Amino acid sequence: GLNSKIAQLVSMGFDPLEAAQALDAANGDLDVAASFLL
Repeated sequence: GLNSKIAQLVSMGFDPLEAAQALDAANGDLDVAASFLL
């Protein structure tokens, strides 16, 4: 599940590590992690 979410964030133009770190903080909640990165 997590890798697919990282990939979603990378598809938005974010970098893999910043994406992973946002998802970690967000406990896997992609919508929250995206909001962080915007």
